[PDB]
Order: sequence, then C-alpha cells, then structure tokens
Amino acid sequence: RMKQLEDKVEELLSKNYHLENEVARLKKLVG
Amino acid sequence: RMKQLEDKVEELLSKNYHLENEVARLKKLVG
Repeated sequence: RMKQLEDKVEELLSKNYHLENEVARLKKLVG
Repeated sequence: RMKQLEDKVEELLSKNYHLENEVARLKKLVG
C-alpha cells in the first residue's frame, strides 16, 4: 500500500539526513 | 506509483548503508 510506502520513504530520508549531519560533524573533527 | 516508490525505498536503503559505513570509518579514525 501507497501510504505505508510513502511513509517508509519519509522515514528513510529522515534517517539519511541524520547520518549526513553526523558525517559533517565528524568531518569537522578530522580537519 | 507503487513500483517507483518501491524503487525509491531501495535507493534510500542503499544510501543509508553507505552512510552508516562511512560514519563507522570516520568515527574509528577520529575518536
């Protein structure tokens, strides 16, 4: 169902943005 | 539509794993 799939997309995007935030913070640590 | 949404989840999923790996590599290295 469409709804469940839409939601899964929204959720994955949201986890992805969280992980990209971490990478940038860790990047800042590196240099 | 259904099949494009499935594909997007698959794509986000793949991306998420790559970011996790990346986050794991940078942490090790950094802290």
